[PDB]
Amino acid sequence: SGYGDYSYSTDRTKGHVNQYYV
Amino acid sequence: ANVAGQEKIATISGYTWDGQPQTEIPGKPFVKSIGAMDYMDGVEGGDVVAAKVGAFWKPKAPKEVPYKRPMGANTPELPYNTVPRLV
Amino acid sequence: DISTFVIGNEIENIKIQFIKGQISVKEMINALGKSSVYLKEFYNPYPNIKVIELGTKHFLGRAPNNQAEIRFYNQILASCGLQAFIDMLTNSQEYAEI
Amino acid sequence: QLAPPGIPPGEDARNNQSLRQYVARPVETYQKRSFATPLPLTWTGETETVGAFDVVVPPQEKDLPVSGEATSAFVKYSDMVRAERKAALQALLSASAAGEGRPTCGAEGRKFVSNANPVLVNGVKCVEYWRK
Amino acid sequence: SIVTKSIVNADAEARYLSPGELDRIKSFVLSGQRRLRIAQTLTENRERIVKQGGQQLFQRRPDVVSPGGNAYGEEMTATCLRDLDYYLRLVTYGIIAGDVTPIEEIGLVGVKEMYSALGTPISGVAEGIRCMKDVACSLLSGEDAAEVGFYFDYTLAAMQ
Amino acid sequence: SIVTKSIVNADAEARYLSPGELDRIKSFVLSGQRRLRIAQTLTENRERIVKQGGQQLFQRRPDVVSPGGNAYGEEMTATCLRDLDYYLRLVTYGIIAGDVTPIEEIGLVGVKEMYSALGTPISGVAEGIRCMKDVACSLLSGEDAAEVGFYFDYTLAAMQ
Amino acid sequence: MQDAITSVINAADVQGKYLDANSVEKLRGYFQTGELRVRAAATIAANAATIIKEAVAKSLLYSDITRPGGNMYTTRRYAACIRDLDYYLRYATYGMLAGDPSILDERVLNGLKETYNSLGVPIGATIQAIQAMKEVTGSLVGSDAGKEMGLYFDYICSGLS
Amino acid sequence: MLDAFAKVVAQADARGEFLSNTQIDALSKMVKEGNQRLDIVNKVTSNASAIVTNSARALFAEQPQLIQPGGNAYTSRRMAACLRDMEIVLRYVSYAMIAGDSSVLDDRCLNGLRETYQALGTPGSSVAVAIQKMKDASVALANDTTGTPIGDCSSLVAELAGYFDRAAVSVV
Amino acid sequence: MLDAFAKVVAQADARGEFLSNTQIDALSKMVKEGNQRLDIVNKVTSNASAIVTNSARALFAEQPQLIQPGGNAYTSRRMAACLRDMEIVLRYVSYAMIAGDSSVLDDRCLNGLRETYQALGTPGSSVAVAIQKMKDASVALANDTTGTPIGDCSSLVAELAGYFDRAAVSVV
Amino acid sequence: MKTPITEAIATADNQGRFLSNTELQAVNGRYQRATASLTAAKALTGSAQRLITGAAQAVYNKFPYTTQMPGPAYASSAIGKAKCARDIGYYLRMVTYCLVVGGTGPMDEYLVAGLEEINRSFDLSPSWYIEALQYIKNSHGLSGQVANEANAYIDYAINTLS
Amino acid sequence: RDIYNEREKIAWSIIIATQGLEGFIDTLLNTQEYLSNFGDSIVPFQRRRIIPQRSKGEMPFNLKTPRYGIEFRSKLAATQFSWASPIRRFRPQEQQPKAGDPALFLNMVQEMGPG
Ligand SMILES: *CC[C@H]1/C(=C/c2[nH]c(/C=C3N=C(/C=C4\NC(=O)C(CC)=C4C)C(C)=C\3CCC(=O)O)c(CCC(=O)O)c2C)NC(=O)[C@@H]1C
Ligand SMILES: *[C@@H](C)[C@H]1/C(=C/C2=NC(=C\c3[nH]c(C[C@H]4NC(=O)C(C=C)=C4C)c(C)c3CCC(=O)O)/C(CCC(=O)O)=C2C)NC(=O)[C@@H]1C
Ligand SMILES: *[C@H](C)[C@H]1/C(=C/C2=NC(=C\c3[nH]c(C[C@H]4NC(=O)C(C=C)=C4C)c(C)c3CCC(=O)O)/C(CCC(=O)O)=C2C)NC(=O)[C@@H]1C
Ligand SMILES: *[C@H](C)[C@H]1/C(=C/C2=NC(=C\c3[nH]c(C[C@H]4NC(=O)C(C=C)=C4C)c(C)c3CCC(=O)O)/C(CCC(=O)O)=C2C)NC(=O)[C@@H]1C
Ligand SMILES: *[C@H](C)[C@H]1/C(=C/c2[nH]c(/C=C3N=C(/C=C4\NC(=O)C(CC)=C4C)C(C)=C\3CCC(=O)O)c(CCC(=O)O)c2C)NC(=O)[C@@H]1C
Ligand SMILES: *[C@H](C)[C@H]1/C(=C/c2[nH]c(/C=C3N=C(/C=C4\NC(=O)C(CC)=C4C)C(C)=C\3CCC(=O)O)c(CCC(=O)O)c2C)NC(=O)[C@@H]1C
Ligand SMILES: C=CC1=C(C)[C@@H](Cc2[nH]c(/C=C3N=C(/C=C4\NC(=O)[C@H](C)[C@H]4CC)C(C)=C\3CCC(=O)O)c(CCC(=O)O)c2C)NC1=O
Ligand SMILES: C=CC1=C(C)[C@@H](Cc2[nH]c(/C=C3N=C(/C=C4\NC(=O)[C@H](C)[C@H]4CC)C(C)=C\3CCC(=O)O)c(CCC(=O)O)c2C)NC1=O
Ligand SMILES: CCC1=C(C)/C(=C/C2=NC(=C\c3[nH]c(/C=C4\NC(=O)[C@H](C)[C@H]4CC)c(C)c3CCC(=O)O)/C(CCC(=O)O)=C2C)NC1=O
Ligand SMILES: CCC1=C(C)/C(=C/C2=NC(=C\c3[nH]c(/C=C4\NC(=O)[C@H](C)[C@H]4CC)c(C)c3CCC(=O)O)/C(CCC(=O)O)=C2C)NC1=O
Ligand SMILES: CCC1=C(C)/C(=C/C2=NC(=C\c3[nH]c(/C=C4\NC(=O)[C@H](C)[C@H]4CC)c(C)c3CCC(=O)O)/C(CCC(=O)O)=C2C)NC1=O
Repeated sequence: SGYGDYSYSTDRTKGHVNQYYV
Repeated sequence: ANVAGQEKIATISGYTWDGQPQTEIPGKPFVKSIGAMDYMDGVEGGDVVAAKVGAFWKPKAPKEVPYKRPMGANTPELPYNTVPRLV
Repeated sequence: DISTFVIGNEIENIKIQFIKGQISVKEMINALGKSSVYLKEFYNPYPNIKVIELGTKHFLGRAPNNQAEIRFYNQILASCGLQAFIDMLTNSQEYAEI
Repeated sequence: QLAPPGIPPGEDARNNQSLRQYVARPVETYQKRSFATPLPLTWTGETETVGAFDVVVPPQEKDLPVSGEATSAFVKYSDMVRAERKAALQALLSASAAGEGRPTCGAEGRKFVSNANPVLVNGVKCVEYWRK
Repeated sequence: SIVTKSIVNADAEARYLSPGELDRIKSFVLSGQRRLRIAQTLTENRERIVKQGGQQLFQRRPDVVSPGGNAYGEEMTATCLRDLDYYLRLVTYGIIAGDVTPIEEIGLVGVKEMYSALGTPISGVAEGIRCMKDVACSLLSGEDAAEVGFYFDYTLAAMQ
Repeated sequence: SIVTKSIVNADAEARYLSPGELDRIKSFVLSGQRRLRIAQTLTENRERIVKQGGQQLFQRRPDVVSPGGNAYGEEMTATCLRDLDYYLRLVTYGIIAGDVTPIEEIGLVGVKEMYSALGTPISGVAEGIRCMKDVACSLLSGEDAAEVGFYFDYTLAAMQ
Repeated sequence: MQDAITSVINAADVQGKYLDANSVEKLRGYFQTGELRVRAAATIAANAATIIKEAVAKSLLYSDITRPGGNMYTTRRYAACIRDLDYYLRYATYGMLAGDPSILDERVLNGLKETYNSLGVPIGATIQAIQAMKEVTGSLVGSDAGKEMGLYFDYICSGLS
Repeated sequence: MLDAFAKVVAQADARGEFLSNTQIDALSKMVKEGNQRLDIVNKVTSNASAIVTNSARALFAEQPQLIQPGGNAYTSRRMAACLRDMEIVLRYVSYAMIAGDSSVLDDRCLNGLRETYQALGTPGSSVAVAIQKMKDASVALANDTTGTPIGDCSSLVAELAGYFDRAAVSVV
Repeated sequence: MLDAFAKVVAQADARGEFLSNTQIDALSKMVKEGNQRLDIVNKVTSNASAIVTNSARALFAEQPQLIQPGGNAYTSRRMAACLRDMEIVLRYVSYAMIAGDSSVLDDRCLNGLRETYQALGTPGSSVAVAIQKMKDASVALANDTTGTPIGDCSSLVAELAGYFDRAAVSVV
Repeated sequence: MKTPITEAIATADNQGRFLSNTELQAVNGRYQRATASLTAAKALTGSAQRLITGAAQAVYNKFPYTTQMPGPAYASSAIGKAKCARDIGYYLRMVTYCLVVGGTGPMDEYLVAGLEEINRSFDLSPSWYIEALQYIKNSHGLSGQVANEANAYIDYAINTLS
Repeated sequence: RDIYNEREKIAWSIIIATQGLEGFIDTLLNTQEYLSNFGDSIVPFQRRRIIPQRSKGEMPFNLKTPRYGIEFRSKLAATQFSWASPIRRFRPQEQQPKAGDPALFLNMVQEMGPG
């Protein structure tokens, strides 16, 4: 696929849940 | 157009904040000022790090040989007692 | 538009060569589809069966016609590769008509 | 009728101008000037102003006590669902059933979900026309 | 809604709505001008009802605000009051729909499974709703306080 | 990666890797122990390369940190130096892959439309990459510095 | 796509009707507010790039979405994300001129919720970046024009959730 | 310029008739209101620099692009001219409250102000936001007792908000 | 009215920035030109009566209808007004030469002039012929040696010719 | 702006005259001083961030109530402290504009006109900014005629505030 | 008073171009229109702006002509969103909490406490 690739598993940000105190 | 003016490559005339064309003389749109930097040489891609435009390895020639020369068969044929573009 | 998936210098000479009027719209489109930008975008991530349906979509504006066409382009992509595929589309008689 | 605005009459400069250098005269009016701006009439009794005698303090939330029909319908509807409510309320209290299974929500989460409406599962019935 | 709860009963037996059921729906919609006013008295007294009802809860249940309790700290007591506003908002939904349908579908179905997952004592949440019921029922007249007193009573029995 | 880039060149022509392409992949893996030592020389010198490379940048481009520049403020200059760490990390990825493919797909594709959206001078980022190359190439010998010097050279031209 | 005028001609054409008093009311509503829309369409077109720069700064430039591992981390993923806000502002301006949300279903929302799920793009974050772009625009163009543009922002947000 | 007493005379003059007995009694209620009208104006002019500065400060918090470099209130001179506009509008709104008629407010303050801002390029939508902040800062200082006897001034602060709304609509 | 040095200051204040290091170095080339830019202004000021009169006389020889009765330059008052428009445009071109920026030229002289000659009936295509004749008389006099040291002034007479071309397309 | 070049055009324009030798000598004197002026503007720019963070600290040392008093006018918050250093950077930026232009014309137009009305309205104190400008006068580190040109425009700002 | 027509503007603008600004204001102050109205001891004013019985006026002259007009409005006009790098905000959703946030009930636990 490539080098910088997105996956749900390696995503530790609060981007899919809007906890805006972090 | 902001990158071009931020690196000082050129000034791109745009719009005001409500959509009207910018202009220096209010007759026509997108008229821009001139002077002392539009005729300065060696600053083509200035502020762009390591820009190589043209023959960068040698200073340009003086070019100061301006003289008049009859344009046999290339002289523009003008009207007499008048001026072009209708009235 | 290419601003989000190119570095900035892949198809810069094709653009300058076209704005000078040196190449036609048919040469600019053949030279644009057989570049490293198209190979990276519509040939690497997909199989050849999906590369056929995308090639007719971009260069002919239609899906593949019938099975005799799928097995004709599939044999070109097996033997010659991508750039021989683009030439068979742009140099076809269907392209020159429409 | 009259010459254009500003041109002293009879002393125009385009009088005998040749065609090859004639300049078309732009149109000018008296609308940008201040004397030609329409005023309020105010001699016909029409002042375009606003002040006292034009204010209104409307009560938005309470018009007035609700109509006798809405108040009579309220007491009537309350008398119809009263016995239906007192029984459905007793069912909740006396339904102190026991528990079975493994807790799947902390300590709760046993075989049955709390307060799940039983009419949804048992209100949709499988029917066969020409029963068989 | 009372209209929805009547359509599912008639659909259960595969029939049209009875005259007794069409009689309720007529008497209900005609009273809409007074149901909208009862729900507005509570919607403009939210802070007095939640601030007063939660103030009484922490006198009758001093263990939820002690060390080790669920609502210990200022941020957990604020989440305590957030839930008392969730349930007051649902009571105004039930007053306007004429039925406990909006309450049971939002915040009563699986309510014990929710708080057991958070550690919250269900007997302490029902104690905070009982204290909000007196503040709410004290703002209303004789029989408007009887209609509002039911949705608080159904929520209590469902929460135990 | 030199392996991946050589496969897409063959797959595009529908053939096997030629003996000249295979001969390049052979000496790529055999030189892996030396290339891993060049990437670790930069990995153990981040503090010197990013601090010195950033200090030299703010002396050749003082207006980006002066009041009114993009990197003005304590938190903004930190993000300025954060980006020089992003690009020093990608240069170690490329030394190990043998190709500019890790730098291109992370931090070069769409980089001009990105910085123009944040209002960041693209020529001020290329000046900070040229100043990191001066520190980094001084830590290496004659060879092993021409190797490191290329990945800094490509990031300059590709960024403009 | 159909605008407010074409929408009224098409609805009367499938019934066989001449334009009655009720269709003439909807046509008058658009012709009155038509001068208000050509004014906002020219002020949004001139501040297009700086509207998205300010709308991203208000919503998701100072979250951790750009942190390594999330979407819009790499340069390709950051540049592709402002290109969508670049899309939504330009298609909500086609809808405010036309007075009809018909162009958003045809050329924006067609298969978009499935495209974000396949790629992994947070849809709730896109809705709050659009809600910030609604606040930035409603102050630039005013209250009347800003309340019309906010009608087609909510249409993109409702069809995206 | 005409106040509320002179507008019922100017309208009765174009009919050519004396004022009626119910038109005198409606003006006797305005004399009776009187001192309560004088205490609306006394509270918005004794705090005139606090209405303007606190509402300007609340405007560049909400619309912070006006004080950015290049902005519409960016320089020392262009910021001081912005506080003149808030001080002029509050001056003529207070003139219309002591009169009871918004005649002086649109004869010599709102007369051509919408086309002044269009020739300059000033955003008239932001000037309307600034007037709306001076409005509720002025009606909050109008209904506080603080040195006035207790009573009902409810229809007087509704009229004061009407001149603030007239100025904010007439500017964009 | 702002010169070449104040033009780059006004462009940087709209971005709110300090001047870049290549912008200081390009302003140091203008200081180095300097003495030569002052030779061009000295050479078209010392001959300003003869730039105007020799190119006025050359204009009525090719366009004789301008001085025929009914023509625009026919009277004593209209002839003396043609000669002072040429002297005014030559005045603001030499102001723009010493400033390095056409901002004194198109705010004081060129703005509104096309619409003014149309209101008067003056043929703006013939004013442009008289400006282009003063251009050739100025650039032939800018590059003569005649008391100056020998050198390259080619990019300064390309800027002087650019101001004359700007004034000649702005009158029509 | 008020430059040495626009004050020469204006002297000739005010009487309807061509540029005489009186005005060519004034523009010539701008070109002799511009070598020291453009090296001072280059050096104030090159050390601008170190001079602004130092001069804000000099204000808090002399007037420590500005960091403790609650209220909008004071730097007793993180938002108030960023707006203080924004103002020091406004005063330093106008100085390097006056050095480039060659006269007290940029800061007359952008900063001086209307400055009393702002400090009276927003409760700002001109003694805060004098102390900030006396730091930069003593800490820019220049010497010679380079320092003479830099101090001539710093002292112009102290005279308008006082 | 107001300009009579746009030829009075043309006729007087050549005084500024040939005599400068100091000769234009000497010629204006020495007209008989000035000396009959204000003389040398009266400050000028907008003469006959409003008719005696009317309620509206004639748009006072400081509002009819501001500093600059439609020309110069395409170079002297400011902008919104100027690419200017201002002070940042860094955490915008913590200033405006959403509906289920218990930070809206945070200055209520101060009240309903042990007292
Ligand atoms: C914070 C306010 C907003 C703002 C204001 C702003 N206004 C101006 C300029 C003018 N305002 C007027 C208005 C009046 N003048 C009057 O004499 C009267 C009473 C009779 C009114 C109502 C006029 C005539 C001008 C221009 C004339 C002049 O200044 O000489 C300016 C300055 C514009 C400029 O560049 O000079 C500002 C900044 N601007 C904002 O951004 C705020 C939203
Ligand atoms: C509404 C704006 C206020 C409020 C106002 C009341 N004021 C009342 C009486 C009153 N006010 C004044 C002062 C007034 N007269 C002046 O000459 C001047 C300035 C030169 C001012 C400000 C006086 C002298 C009086 C006494 C005379 C009188 O009572 O008419 C008043 C009447 C009290 C009553 O009900 O009897 C009211 C209501 N009161 C409010 O609560 C709001 C805030
Ligand atoms: C003739 C029986 C017509 C007619 C024509 C009128 N023309 C008027 C003015 C005019 N005519 C011309 C063109 C003229 N000038 C030239 O140089 C040449 C060719 C070499 C020609 C034909 C011009 C340019 C003008 C306007 C300039 C001026 O005023 O001299 C005219 C007077 C118009 C007016 O004053 O409004 C008339 C009446 N007259 C007729 O009645 C029939 C139609
Ligand atoms: C260009 C259009 C000319 C030309 C110009 C040159 N002048 C050079 C040097 C120079 N100029 C001046 C006079 C300065 N002071 C004044 O008062 C005026 C205006 C009246 C001016 C321009 C001086 C005093 C000097 C000498 C000082 C010095 O050079 O340091 C010059 C450089 C000399 C060279 O390159 O050899 C040039 C080129 N020369 C030309 O041939 C064209 C026609
Ligand atoms: C001469 C080469 C051409 C020509 C000129 C002509 N001009 C006029 C009249 C005016 N010219 C002006 C010009 C200016 N006013 C300014 O303020 C400026 C700087 C911005 C300029 C360049 C003005 C104001 C007038 C009218 C006032 C006056 O009496 O001069 C005339 C006279 C027109 C008349 O008398 O009606 C003439 C003849 N006409 C030509 O034919 C030449 C091509
Ligand atoms: C720092 C030395 C001290 C300090 C500063 C402070 N200033 C303000 C507010 C303003 N400062 C200005 C000044 C200018 N604006 C300009 O455009 C220019 C020319 C380019 C100047 C000199 C203005 C207009 C304001 C008010 C508008 C605004 O908020 O930006 C504040 C904020 C005060 C408030 O919000 O009311 C502060 C804190 N104060 C200190 O305590 C420091 C000692
Ligand atoms: C339409 C009209 C027209 C003309 C009249 C000629 C005029 C003319 N002659 C030359 C160019 C020349 N002209 C001559 C002519 C002479 N030198 C002498 O010694 C003799 C006295 C004399 C002829 C007997 C020479 C020798 C050159 C070349 C000079 C050189 O290249 O150095 C040039 C320059 C162009 C070039 O170099 O190619 C021009 C314009 N050309 C035209 O287009
Ligand atoms: C013989 C005994 C006898 C009565 C006592 C009345 C009783 C009565 N009142 C109303 C009905 C009404 N009566 C009033 C009147 C008023 N509300 C006020 O605040 C004012 C004091 C007053 C007006 C002057 C109003 C407003 C209603 C309508 C109430 C509603 O909204 O339902 C109606 C319905 C329609 C009608 O007839 O008006 C009846 C039957 N009629 C009778 O035949
Ligand atoms: C790169 C990945 C890729 C693959 C693998 C691929 C396969 C592929 N195999 C095909 C057909 C076919 N494939 C076979 C294969 C077989 N017959 C047998 O008995 C065997 C069990 C089996 C071989 C092991 C046959 C016989 C056809 C022709 C079917 C027909 O003519 O009807 C076709 C239809 C076109 C054609 O007929 O040439 C495609 C597209 N395409 C791709 O892009
Ligand atoms: C791994 C590849 C990669 C890169 C390169 C990358 C860049 C990147 N740079 C950013 C910001 C930034 N970058 C700078 C940089 C600069 N300011 C200047 O004046 C200098 C010229 C320049 C130094 C290089 C600044 C100031 C910001 C903050 C902009 C803002 O917050 O407004 C941001 C937004 C916030 C952040 O996450 O930091 C990203 C995503 N992301 C990536 O994934
Ligand atoms: C005109 C109607 C229209 C829309 C809306 C549209 C959306 C769209 N968004 C895309 C990607 C993307 N969109 C985002 C967006 C985001 N990342 C975030 O963190 C935010 C939540 C969000 C920005 C608000 C990202 C990161 C990608 C790249 C995915 C990838 O490269 O893997 C792509 C893939 C195309 C490509 O990369 O060439 C499409 C087609 N296309 C259309 O034709």
